[PDB]
Amino acid sequence: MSEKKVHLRLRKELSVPIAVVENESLAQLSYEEESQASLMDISMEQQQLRLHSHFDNSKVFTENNRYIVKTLQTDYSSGFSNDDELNGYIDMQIGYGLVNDHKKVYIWNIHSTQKDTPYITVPFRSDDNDEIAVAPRCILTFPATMDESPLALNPNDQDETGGLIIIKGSKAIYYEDINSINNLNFKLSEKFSHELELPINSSGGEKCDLMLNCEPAGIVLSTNMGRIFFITIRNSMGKPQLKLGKLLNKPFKLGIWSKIFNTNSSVVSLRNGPILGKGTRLVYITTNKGIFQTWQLSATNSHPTKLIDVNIYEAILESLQDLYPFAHGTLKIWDSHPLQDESSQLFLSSIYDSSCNETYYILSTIIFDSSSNSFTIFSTYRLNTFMESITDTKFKPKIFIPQMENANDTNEVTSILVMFPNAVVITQVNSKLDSSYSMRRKWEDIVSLRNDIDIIGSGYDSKSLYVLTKQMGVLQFFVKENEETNSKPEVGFVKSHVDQAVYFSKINANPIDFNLPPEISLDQESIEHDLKLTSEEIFHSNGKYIPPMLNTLGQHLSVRKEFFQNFLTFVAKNFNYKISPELKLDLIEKFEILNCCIKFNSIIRQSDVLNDIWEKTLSNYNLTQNEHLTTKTVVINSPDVFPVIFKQFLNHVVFVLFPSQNQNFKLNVTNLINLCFYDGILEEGEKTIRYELLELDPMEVDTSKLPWFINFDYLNCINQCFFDFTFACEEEGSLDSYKEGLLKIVKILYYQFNQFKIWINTQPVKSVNANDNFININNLYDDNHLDWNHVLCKVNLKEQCIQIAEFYKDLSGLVQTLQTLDQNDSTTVSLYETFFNEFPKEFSFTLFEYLIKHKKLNDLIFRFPQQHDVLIQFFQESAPKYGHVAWIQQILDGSYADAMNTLKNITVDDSKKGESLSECELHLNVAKLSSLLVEKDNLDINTLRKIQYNLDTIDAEKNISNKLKKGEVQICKRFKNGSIREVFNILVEELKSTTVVNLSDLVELYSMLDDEESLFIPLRLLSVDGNLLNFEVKKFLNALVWRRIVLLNASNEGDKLLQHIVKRVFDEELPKNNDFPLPSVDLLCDKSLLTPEYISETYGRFPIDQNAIREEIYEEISQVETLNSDNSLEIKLHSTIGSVAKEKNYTINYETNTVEY
Repeated sequence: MSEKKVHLRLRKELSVPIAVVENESLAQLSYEEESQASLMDISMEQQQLRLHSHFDNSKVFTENNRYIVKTLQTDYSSGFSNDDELNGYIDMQIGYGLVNDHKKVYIWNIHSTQKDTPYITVPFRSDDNDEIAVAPRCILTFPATMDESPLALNPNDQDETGGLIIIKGSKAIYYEDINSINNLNFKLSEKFSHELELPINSSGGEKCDLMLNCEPAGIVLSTNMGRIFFITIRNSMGKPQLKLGKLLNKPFKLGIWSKIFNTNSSVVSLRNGPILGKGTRLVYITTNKGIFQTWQLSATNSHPTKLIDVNIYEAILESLQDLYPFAHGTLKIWDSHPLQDESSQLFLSSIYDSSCNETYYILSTIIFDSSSNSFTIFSTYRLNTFMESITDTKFKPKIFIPQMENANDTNEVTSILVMFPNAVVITQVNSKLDSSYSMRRKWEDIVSLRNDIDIIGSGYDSKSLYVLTKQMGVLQFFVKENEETNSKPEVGFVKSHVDQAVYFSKINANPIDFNLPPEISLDQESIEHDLKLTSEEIFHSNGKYIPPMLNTLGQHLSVRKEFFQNFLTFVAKNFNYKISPELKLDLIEKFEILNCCIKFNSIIRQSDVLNDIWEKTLSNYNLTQNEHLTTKTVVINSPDVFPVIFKQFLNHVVFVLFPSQNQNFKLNVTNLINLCFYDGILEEGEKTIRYELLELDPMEVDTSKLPWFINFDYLNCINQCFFDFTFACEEEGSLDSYKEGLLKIVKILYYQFNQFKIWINTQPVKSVNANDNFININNLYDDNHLDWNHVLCKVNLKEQCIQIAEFYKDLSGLVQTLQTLDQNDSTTVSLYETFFNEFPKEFSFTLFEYLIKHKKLNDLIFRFPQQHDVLIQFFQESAPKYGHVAWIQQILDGSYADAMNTLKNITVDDSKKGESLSECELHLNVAKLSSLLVEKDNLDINTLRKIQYNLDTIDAEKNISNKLKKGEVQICKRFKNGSIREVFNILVEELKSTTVVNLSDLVELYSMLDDEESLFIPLRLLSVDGNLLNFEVKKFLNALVWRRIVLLNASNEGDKLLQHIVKRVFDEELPKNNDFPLPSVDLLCDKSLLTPEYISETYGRFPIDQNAIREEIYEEISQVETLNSDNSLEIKLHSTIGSVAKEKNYTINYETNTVEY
């Protein structure tokens, strides 16, 4: 974050005051906003017809191929009195809905217009109380008169209903009329009511739990104590006559099993099956014991028959307990609801698996066989929409099925709804009675309800479930044409949610939720496949509510933004790391380019003459796609690389701009550059920082990918444009005014190049050398960046150079900027110290280089006393760089070490010494004198000595050279003439010709033939220094000279040769140096030393023999051997050597003459 962000902040403050530009692009810019708005208006229209399959005061909140969820044209907000219990019940068999509270009961048409829809109110009695602080129970009864039910082609009543039955305390009051009830005194109203005392209280703890109409046969009601009262409430054909039919609750009466069972346990489900006619209805009884009874009610039947009387409580435990204990713990049967086949029931129960800590809700489809009280469990399905236990008895989850009874074979699958206080689960089952289809792995999707708006009641018919909510009234949860089984395929759970997020959160003010975090983990790849299918749907406008454009390419883009926003929020939040890094970044990269693209189109067209030329280049682009007709789909939706058709032209516009200006045309082009860049860069910039905690910052790249707006081509057009603008603006000295414009071009250029270096290095080494392309990126940056910084310093964006320097590296610039600023500002001292902490070699070393050049020697030593240790590194340079004035400064500072190393480079330059003779001699003097001024600061005292030595060295060189030129080299001893000369002559002549100096020729010539004035130094050197070379080396060389010396005295009779070499070494104390022998008989020892370095390779070049010269030497060693068997050689050595040893007092070991060491 750091670097980039801070730099930005500085950018705005400096640049923004002082800047005037001109340009007219206004006409097209405002016009594009209207036609972009109008595309979206046209597109918005086309969504309203398709989304909504009922819009009036109804408002469809989502739509799929298996359900449609919409509010009806009523709400249950307004005109009601909010009280502790809102109890709703929805009656679908009459069509009209009922909701009651503590003080009033409201019976309304629920398919009527307005939310201030007419509610038919009946105030309760103030004579019976049950408005105490609990709602009385109210339910409607079926009409059955006036042609067995009111005509509904004629508008008879608002609510075409029967009576209303109200239980207030312990008294059941049947009003047959809902509109003859006096709304003043209710003792009048009582005369047309029949009243009956129930032996329970509906405000006690024995309350009515459910009322269930099983008309025309009567009514069955349960309490929460397990007391079941069958009351037929009328004679038939209205007319009140509550008469207690029979108690169906008993303590499992009669002997020997009323003392073993009790049926005084609560029944959790009573449900209607079909009305067969003439007061017969099928009725299903499910208890928490998990006994199912199917009861036939009689009024045309001979006797009540129970068809099925089978247990299921312990049958779940013959497959979920016969292996693993995942049906262990609680098993509470909550509800049952009949399927389309009515001999089969679906059971809603839950288990708590404490081993996995999950709660599996279990749909067990059980097919019952009545002819022997049997069951077959057909399928079992786990809900995984909840894995935690709801144990609430104020809110029992219920299954609702809008089952068919009409045709069963309309659809091969029956929608099951699982009602929860915070969800409507919509799943799917199957029924074909075949052993070739899976009974598990079905489709489940989840439409979540917010927790403040909840279900107070419900009703269903045969295709749609009607759910009555708190303030949103009656929502019809329409089951439509769902896909039966797996044979008939569909979409997916993951897939579905993505469509919810994007498309259907457009419609607002609902209890319907549209962004859902995973409730159930699934692998990344499945999840990534669906996010990609949706992301192309938006992106090429092949959507399910996205039209591909009904205006131009430009107009198009605006609508997509609005869809892109919804998706983006959802993906980022919910699926953060349920996808890959590349995948997340791709989805943002298409949005970012898109925002830039809307602005882009809005602005590009500008003046009328430039608009036309925009079209012309654009027509050319389409025809290189293959064929043309003007406008392809490539330019319709965004390729993510939109400036690539106008761009070369714009670059060229800049190119013609600098040589020939056209006055107002300087400002006009500048403003255009400014505008686009501002728009584009701002968008881009800010989208990445959302994506700070979705991987990446704006100073990083990923390993496979960098952004798609960073590419060489863009950068080349931009970098080329700057320099032409700056010359023209400088020349006029209107430069200042464009200061904003100049900064923006450079900042984006730097940044893009820096992120590119980071990407380039995340590619293998082999690949870096395989691409010239990466190098061409690097060249484009490196030659031009120094110059960029310099232009910013002119327009007083020096502070900005500082930012540039930090973030992008440009440490030379950093030194320049900072020396302009005074230490008088407290912040300036600190600017240095901070960049020192951030860079301890890179900023300091370059800073030291800078200073030596800029003659700022006082600042180098004393102003930055804490980078000293790096400053010793600097001294170790071969030369610091500042020419031949550099070394001088270094002698002067007590920083001599840097200079000795410098002076070496001085003495090989023919332009620093060798200008002329006089100046040359002078320079040599100055170097010597400077050496004399070495103190103890730097121990260059040894070098001092070498500088002094050096004129004597040149003389030694020249000395020997002249001799060799005049045939100074002597003929080789070997034979009449020396072979070396045949080489020596050749080297002299070439150098005797007036031609160019041949360096090689002088080196070879110098050593090869040896002054006899220089033979003494080899003998001196081996005495003092020669034990370091190895005795055996030293002995060998010393023996060589000795051989020759003893090869002359033996030849004749006059010795005196022997002592001169012996006594000679005593003058300079050579024996005292130790291990130095005198001239003596070489013998065997000399021979052993001779053989190993036998080749001498000196004769190797020569064509004949090569080693033989060694054999000839062997012959020489042996001549000494032959003379020491004479022992007339020995007499000469002893007498000679010993005479000298009486003035020089040495001890002579005679017989092979050595000095005792």
